[PDB]
Amino acid sequence: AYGEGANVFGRVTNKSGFVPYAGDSFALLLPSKWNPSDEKEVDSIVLRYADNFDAVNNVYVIA
Amino acid sequence: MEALVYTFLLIGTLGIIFFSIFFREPPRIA
Amino acid sequence: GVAGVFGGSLFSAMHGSLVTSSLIRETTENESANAGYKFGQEEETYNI
Amino acid sequence: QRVRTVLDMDDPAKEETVKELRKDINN
Amino acid sequence: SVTPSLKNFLLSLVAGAVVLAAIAGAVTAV
Amino acid sequence: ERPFSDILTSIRYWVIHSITVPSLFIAGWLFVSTGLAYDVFGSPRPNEYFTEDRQDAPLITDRFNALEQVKKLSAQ
Amino acid sequence: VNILGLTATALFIIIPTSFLLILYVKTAASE
Amino acid sequence: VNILGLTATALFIIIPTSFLLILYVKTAASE
Amino acid sequence: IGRIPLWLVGTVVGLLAIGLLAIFFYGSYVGLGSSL
Amino acid sequence: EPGIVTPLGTLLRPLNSEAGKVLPGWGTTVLMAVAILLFAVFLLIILEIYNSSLILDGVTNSWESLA
Amino acid sequence: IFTVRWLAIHAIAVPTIFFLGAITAMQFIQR
Amino acid sequence: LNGFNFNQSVVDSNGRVLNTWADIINRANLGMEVMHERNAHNFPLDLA
Amino acid sequence: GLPWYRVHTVVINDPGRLISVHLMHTALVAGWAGAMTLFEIAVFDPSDPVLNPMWRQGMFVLPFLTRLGVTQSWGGWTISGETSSNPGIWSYEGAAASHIVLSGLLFLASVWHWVYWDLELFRDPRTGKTALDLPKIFGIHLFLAGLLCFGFGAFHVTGVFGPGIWVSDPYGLTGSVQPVAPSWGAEGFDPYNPGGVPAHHIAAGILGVLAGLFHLCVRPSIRLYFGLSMGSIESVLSSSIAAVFWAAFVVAGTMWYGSAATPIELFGPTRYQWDQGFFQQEIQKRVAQSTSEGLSVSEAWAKIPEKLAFYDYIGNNPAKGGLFRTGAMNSGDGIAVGWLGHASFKDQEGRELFVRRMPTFFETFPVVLIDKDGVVRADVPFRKAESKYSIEQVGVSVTFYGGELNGLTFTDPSTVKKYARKAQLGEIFEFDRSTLQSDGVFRSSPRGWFTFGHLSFALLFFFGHIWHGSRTIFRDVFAGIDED
Amino acid sequence: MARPNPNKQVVELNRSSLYWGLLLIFVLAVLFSSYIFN
Amino acid sequence: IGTYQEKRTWFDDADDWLRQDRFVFVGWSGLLLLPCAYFAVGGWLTGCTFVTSWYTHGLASSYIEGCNFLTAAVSTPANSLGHSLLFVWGPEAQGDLTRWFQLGGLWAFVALHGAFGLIGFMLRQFEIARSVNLRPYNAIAFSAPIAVFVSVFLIYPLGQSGWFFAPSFGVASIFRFILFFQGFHNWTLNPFHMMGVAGVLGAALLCAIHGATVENTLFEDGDGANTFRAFNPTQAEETYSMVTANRFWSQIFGVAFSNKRWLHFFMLFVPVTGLWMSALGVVGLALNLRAYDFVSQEIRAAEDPEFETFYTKNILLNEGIRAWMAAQDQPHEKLTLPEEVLPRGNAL
Ligand code: CLA
Ligand code: CLA
Ligand code: CLA
Ligand code: CLA
Ligand SMILES: C=Cc1c(C)c2cc3nc(c4c5[nH]c(cc6nc(cc1[nH]2)C(C)=C6CC)c(C)c5C(=O)[C@@H]4C(=O)OC)[C@@H](CCC(=O)OC/C=C(\C)CCC[C@H](C)CCC[C@H](C)CCCC(C)C)[C@@H]3C
Ligand SMILES: CC(C)=CCC/C(C)=C/CC/C(C)=C/CC/C(C)=C/CC/C(C)=C/CC/C(C)=C/CC/C(C)=C/CC/C(C)=C/CC/C(C)=C/CC1=CC(=O)C(C)=C(C)C1=O
Ligand SMILES: CC1=C(/C=C/C(C)=C/C=C/C(C)=C/C=C/C=C(C)/C=C/C=C(C)/C=C/C2=C(C)CCCC2(C)C)C(C)(C)CCC1
Ligand SMILES: CC1=C(/C=C/C(C)=C/C=C/C(C)=C/C=C/C=C(C)/C=C/C=C(C)/C=C/C2=C(C)CCCC2(C)C)C(C)(C)CCC1
Ligand SMILES: CC1=C(/C=C/C(C)=C\C=C\C(C)=C\C=C\C=C(C)\C=C\C=C(C)\C=C\C2=C(C)CCCC2(C)C)C(C)(C)CCC1
Ligand code: OEX
Ligand SMILES: [Cl-]
Ligand SMILES: [Cl-]
Ligand SMILES: [Fe+2]
Ligand code: NA
Repeated sequence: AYGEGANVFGRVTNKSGFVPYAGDSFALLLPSKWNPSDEKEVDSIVLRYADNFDAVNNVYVIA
Repeated sequence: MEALVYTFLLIGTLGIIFFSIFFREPPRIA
Repeated sequence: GVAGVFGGSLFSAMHGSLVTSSLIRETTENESANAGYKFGQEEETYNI
Repeated sequence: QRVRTVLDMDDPAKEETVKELRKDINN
Repeated sequence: SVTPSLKNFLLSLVAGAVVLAAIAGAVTAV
Repeated sequence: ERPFSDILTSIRYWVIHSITVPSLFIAGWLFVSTGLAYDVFGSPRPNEYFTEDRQDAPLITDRFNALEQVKKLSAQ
Repeated sequence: VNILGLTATALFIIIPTSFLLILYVKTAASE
Repeated sequence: VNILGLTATALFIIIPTSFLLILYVKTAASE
Repeated sequence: IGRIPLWLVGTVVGLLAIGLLAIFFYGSYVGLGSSL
Repeated sequence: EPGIVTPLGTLLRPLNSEAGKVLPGWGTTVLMAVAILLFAVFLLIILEIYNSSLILDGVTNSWESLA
Repeated sequence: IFTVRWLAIHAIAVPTIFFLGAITAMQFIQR
Repeated sequence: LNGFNFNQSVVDSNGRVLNTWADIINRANLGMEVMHERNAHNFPLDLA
Repeated sequence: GLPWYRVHTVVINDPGRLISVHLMHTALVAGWAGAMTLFEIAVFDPSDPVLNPMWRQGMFVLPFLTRLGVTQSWGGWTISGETSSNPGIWSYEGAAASHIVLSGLLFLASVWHWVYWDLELFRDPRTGKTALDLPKIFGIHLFLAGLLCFGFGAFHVTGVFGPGIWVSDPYGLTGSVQPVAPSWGAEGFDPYNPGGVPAHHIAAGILGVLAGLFHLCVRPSIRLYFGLSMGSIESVLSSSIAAVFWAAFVVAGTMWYGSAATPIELFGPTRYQWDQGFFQQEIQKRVAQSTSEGLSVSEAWAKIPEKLAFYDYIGNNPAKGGLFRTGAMNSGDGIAVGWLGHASFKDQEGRELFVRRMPTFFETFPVVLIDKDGVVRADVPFRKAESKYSIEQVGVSVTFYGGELNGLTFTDPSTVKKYARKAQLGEIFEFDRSTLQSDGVFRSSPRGWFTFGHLSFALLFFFGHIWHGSRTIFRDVFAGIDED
Repeated sequence: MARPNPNKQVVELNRSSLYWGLLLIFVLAVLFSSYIFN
Repeated sequence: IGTYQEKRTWFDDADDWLRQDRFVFVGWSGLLLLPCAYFAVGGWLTGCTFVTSWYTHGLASSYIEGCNFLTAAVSTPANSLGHSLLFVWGPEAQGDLTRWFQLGGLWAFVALHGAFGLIGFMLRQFEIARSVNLRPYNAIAFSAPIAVFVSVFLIYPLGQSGWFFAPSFGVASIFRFILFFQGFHNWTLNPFHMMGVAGVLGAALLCAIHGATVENTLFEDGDGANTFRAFNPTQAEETYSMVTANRFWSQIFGVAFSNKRWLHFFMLFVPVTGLWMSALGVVGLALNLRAYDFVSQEIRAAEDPEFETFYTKNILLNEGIRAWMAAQDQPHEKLTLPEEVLPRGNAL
């Protein structure tokens, strides 16, 4: 338990709806809202990200 | 065989409804 | 609407149990409590 | 023999196994 | 042996007696 | 008797409570603004839900080790 | 369950009907 | 005839016994 | 003993209640829990 | 009218002869309360054991206890 | 004073105002 | 006009969407959606 | 006149008629016990106590007959498996006939107590008006109840005079009725230890003797007598009803969660054994042991007894049936013929695929196959459209070890899918479905029906307790209030 | 008390209660028959 | 008491201090009712404001998170904990209130204290009816809400895998629980549930129709168009015309009440019987004894594609509910169902 103040009247941290992520020699702007998943759809996926309700909206790389 | 039973039960409930409407104990004012 | 039917059951049981809680003695333990009420009678049958 | 291969064998079948319910501090 | 589970349970029984004693204080102090 | 008509219309009541009502309001404001709510009630702060270790919903998956496991899984 | 259900339903009609009709005919017979 | 016979015997026990019990309870009510 | 009118007190507390509920409905569109 | 005089009834008459007679004041109600609260503690002990919110060294509280 | 009515109304009013200040405080917490 | 829509209402400072009880309702709602009139649909959005 | 819901109140102040109706109800209950033992023996099939066990037949009272020692039969069979050489007088049919005879005797006694209700025993001499010495009568009954409990716990279940109780292994393999020594330590409160039952009944019986003596001697106090209304028979009715639904919760939870007094060989497996993979643990542990010393997965699966694999089947859960799925489990899914063998599924490239076992809440569960590490690798897809997890492109082949099929491998996708759908339900079995004209849907255990009946009866008795305590506390205002 | 039973009681069932009993039993039949047949 | 001396004691002094007219009647039962009820209500209001659900369910259920009234809840603890009592001094929390809150102990707190507050309230009904010398039909009526509460929040989670499957105390969480009973249990088809529905809707009908009939068959006692000033507290005549009410409903509906006592006993009887039947059905569902299927109609629909009914549509919808809600509602099963195998119709 660490004692720190909360956030009020000091502007919002992130609003652009995107977040950077760094992996194995590749850098891209992931959807800030999308949840990562552990299902390797292909035997050669490094990172997989999918939308919270539907897995129709999914983004992943292959190596 | 089942539709016979369901139809009998339904018309039995309707018959008890009819008897309860038109064959109740008449209330008395006293 | 759900609050309405839940309150409908609430107040039906409430009012029925308050009227049944305050019934006036006319009958005995032999006779059902409804037998203390006479149809068309002028006096109120329970203690409001 | 080892308690780790049983854990990895029963992870895919049923996940409420009591051994998955005990002593998984380090898991 | 006195398992720490037993120890926490006995101190909880102590605490329940404390709460009952405080309730007695509330009923005797109007 | 004080049947709730001369006690909420009394300046004696209103002067003493012109400090306790908004002192309570300010204390409740500071309890949330200073993060004491986050500290005592276990709710994580809006920027501390996912750590570097896990990027999903935490799972307890134990009973007698639940205390130290939720310790290790939470944001310290 | 197509014959056992039939006899169960017939029993559950007739037996309480018999009981209540005992009590009603008894009651109405006392004027 | 193994369950149809059972329901036939069951109804033959119940309906006339119930009718007789109606009449006897009606009689014994009136003294 | 009644030196402030009860209706005036009730109107003021109703104003604070309505302002509080208006603040609560306003804060659902901003900050946390605001779908943005 | 006196009832039916019975040999076994007159045998069991004294066990049911003194109906409705009591001790004055409170009597053993304090010791009764001690019995209630000890039973409550014991019953909560076995409840927590079977709920395994109370751990004991010898109690497995699982099917392996049948071993 | 310090009546039963006093304690029973304070138990439901004092945390209520403290909590109302609490929700009003978080109602302006940004993200 | 429908009921309230509280899906993706809470997000964290880094924009991730936290599931919520309303989102569990939304999941059950999707299950109730796609299966109902399973053959009557030819197009994605169910405007009709 | 009297309303229909009040007729039995005619025996409130008449102790002779009260004893008469208690006797008649006792006669009905004992006659039911005998009649149901006879009915179950008539519908029982002891030809297969390993794959058609008694709890699969909807047998309700024979688990309670067997739990205490009655295991032999006049029919030339014993349910543990042996042949009944000398069953003696106390068989299943013996206990049934004894219950019928006792019911007849109690009916005769109820007739006598109905006619001879005016016993002078029921008259208080001081005033000549009828009464009961309810504290003293409670003391007598507590003395007898404690003596009976002590006798049952020190003599029957300990085996010095009686036969003991049904004790089994943790994993329910052999099982038998043996004497169990009492456990006086903290272990005696282990609810799965059979040693709790004699120690508990001995201690509770001794305390019953002590409390019965205290109640025979010590009279209640006046203000307690008026607080609890100890002179009213309805007060003791209400307090007894409270004790009764308390005991109903206790036996219902005991039956549901399992205990030493609810053996799985008599009452079926519990829900939590499937949920927590108890038998599954044992099966693959008995595989890993004895695979660790040679004799690879082709063999030693036949070393797994057919009892463990049968207990590892969702159709044996008591939380998988329905409220109107009436009857035996055999009438639901057929009679188990034999274990078809452990099906091991494997991919094309070399990884082993495990079928996700069916959780209890689901009536329909999708068929998926996942690897060791916890990644979904194959499935039986609902869409099958723009898909790359289906069996026909993943390349899943199924093999068998230690059952009806031994060593056989199938690669046809249709039979692979049907074996995966059966492995979804745990261990794969053949069921003779034609014997009982089985519909196909799962049933509940005698354990499950017992828990349902006792919990529903328990809530109904909670209301009965509240209503009767209400009548005792508010006896004077039953016809109405005092008007003044 | 005496040789005859002193607690001699008469039971009553008016036609209204007959109607409630008949509706109740027949409604239980209409409700539960689909499930008993299953 | 009762023409005896009976010298006074501390019990009698405490009893006389408790049983007296106050602003709020405390009584002996108030030794239980007041603290247990205050703690249950305050714990719910605390959990809906500060206590998180991020660790027990992976959801958000507090105002400090951003949830409003309809969405916040006090969440049931994790399925891993089973039916643990979640004592703050127990094994899971180990005395520590802070990580006790986030492990789900607040649900057990609110459930146990709410049960004991309900017991205290019914004991209060008994006590007050005794002190005013009135029949305890108000407590008999309150027997049904406690039956519902114990069967829903206690018997059902005890029957299932753990407290996780109990209803979390909160509006959207109750809605989740309700849609859960639809998808997994087919609780709509259950005869005991539909008896509860008939009881509650009939009780609402009785409430509304007794109110309207009474308010429309008044006696005059007038000289004023506000009828509410025609009522005095202590008199001995009926305020609305019973005979006119009976005539009206006899000619409108065919049957009408003619006994006030039986009318109000029916108004008491209908919701109590309905809620008791719902309680019994939930107890059946605690052991997964569902009225999910009709065997004859299911086998007919399996042996005929042309057989389609609303019941079969409901069965398909329930499969959709289960398969589309299991992955996000049950994190303990680790159900990573791919988008591939989920049931789905054409388009949509
Ligand atoms: C050991 C339990 C027990 C006992 C000895 C009694 C005894 C009594 N009860 Mg009571 N009661 C009980 C439990 C019990 N009750 C329970 C569990 C409930 C909740 C359902 C009630 C609710 C209740 C009410 C509301 C009333 C009584 C009343 C009475 C008195 C008269 C009963 C009567 O004439 O009805 C006669 C019954 C019939 C004519 C037919 C009933 C048929 C039933 C409903 C269905 C058939 C049951 C089946 C054949 C047997 C299985 C039951 C078993 C498994 C439990 C009597 C002294 C009455 C009273 O207060 O007296 C003034 C009354 O008003 N009881
Ligand atoms: C503690 C009570 C209890 C329990 C737990 C059981 C449990 C069981 N019994 Mg059993 N039984 C009992 C009492 C009990 N019985 C009594 C008192 C009798 C004598 C009448 C019987 C006579 C009996 C027979 C003859 C048989 C069983 C059988 C069975 C087994 C099959 C499941 C079943 O019952 O079907 C399902 C149960 C239901 C569908 C009950 C419906 C649930 C409620 C009560 C709804 C009814 C209420 C409503 C008003 C009814 C209206 C319906 C109407 C329209 C027809 C099961 C393990 C069968 C068996 O396996 O043979 C060995 C069998 O053939 N029992
Ligand atoms: C000498 C008489 C006698 C004997 C030897 C038996 C023997 C037997 N009966 Mg039986 N029975 C009897 C009389 C007898 N009965 C009578 C008179 C009735 C009518 C009420 C019945 C009704 C009956 C039924 C309905 C059933 C049996 C059954 C059985 C068989 C197994 C018992 C069992 O497993 O349940 C175990 C027994 C118990 C769990 C009793 C629990 C006792 C509770 C805990 C009492 C607690 C309250 C007490 C006041 C606590 C005191 C406090 C303490 C400190 C002192 C067994 C052969 C069962 C069977 O399998 O059918 C054949 C069956 O279902 N009997
Ligand atoms: C009407 C009063 C009342 C009641 C009925 C309850 C009831 C309950 N509380 Mg609670 N509580 C209360 C007041 C009450 N509380 C108050 C006023 C507070 C604020 C201080 C709390 C704060 C609180 C917390 C923080 C918690 C509870 C919890 C609980 C539950 C379990 C507690 C338990 O089993 O411990 C057992 C208590 C007893 C058995 C008391 C009996 C004591 C025996 C008779 C005496 C033995 C002690 C003695 C000293 C032994 C040594 C003697 C030696 C010399 C021989 C339970 C249902 C827990 C819970 O919510 O579960 C999740 C929990 O976490 N309560
Ligand atoms: C949603 C439905 C519902 C609610 C909210 C409700 C509420 C109430 N009914 C009461 C009474 C009654 N209920 C009755 C009949 C009925 N009541 C019904 C349905 C309800 N009754 C139904 C259907 C019936 C018909 C049978 C009767 C006959 C009475 C009364 O005598 C009484 C009254 O006079 O009404 C005014 C009061 C007792 C509360 C109290 O102080 O107890 C004290 C105990 C407390 C406060 C502890 C309980 C805490 C609970 C169990 C857990 C905590 C819950 C959180 C605080 C909130 C969670 C909310 C989320 C789930 C959304 C309260 C106003
Ligand atoms: C082809 C065919 C026939 C098709 C039909 C098929 C079909 C759809 C069948 C289904 C029908 C069927 C019966 C199903 C329902 C099954 C069901 C769920 C049953 C539940 C059964 C059950 C035991 C539940 C327990 C709960 C219970 C007690 C319910 C009772 C409900 C009930 C009777 C409520 C009262 C309803 C009602 C209309 C009351 C009006 C009363 C009334 C007229 C008061 C008015 C009135 C007010 C006054 O204030 C005064 C002063 C007077 C004077 C006065 O009058
Ligand atoms: C006389 C005599 C005799 C004979 C005897 C006998 C023969 C007996 C019997 C008997 C019997 C044989 C009985 C039986 C019975 C039964 C019963 C008693 C029952 C029941 C049940 C119930 C009660 C149920 C209910 C129900 C239903 C209906 C369904 C479900 C639900 C319920 C549960 C509710 C002798 C020679 C010995 C001796 C001399 C004398
Ligand atoms: C945790 C815990 C505890 C407890 C506590 C308590 C019991 C407290 C509390 C509390 C409380 C008690 C709180 C509260 C709150 C409240 C609130 C928050 C309110 C509200 C309301 C609103 C917001 C609204 C209003 C309105 C308006 C304004 C408009 C119209 C009307 C209405 C009403 C709607 C302790 C520590 C003991 C320990 C254990 C655990
Ligand atoms: C209900 C109630 C109450 C009350 C509450 C409240 C709080 C209320 C309010 C209110 C308010 C709050 C009011 C206000 C108002 C105002 C008005 C109504 C106005 C006006 C005017 C105008 C028309 C305007 C105009 C204009 C324009 C157009 C433009 C610019 C200029 C000017 C501004 C001039 C109480 C509690 C006491 C009691 C109970 C009941
Ligand atoms: O019908 Mn029954 O669900 Ca109302 O949205 Mn359009 O339509 Mn049909 O689709 Mn979507
Ligand atoms: Cl549809
Ligand atoms: Cl479309
Ligand atoms: Fe009224
Ligand atoms: Na479609």
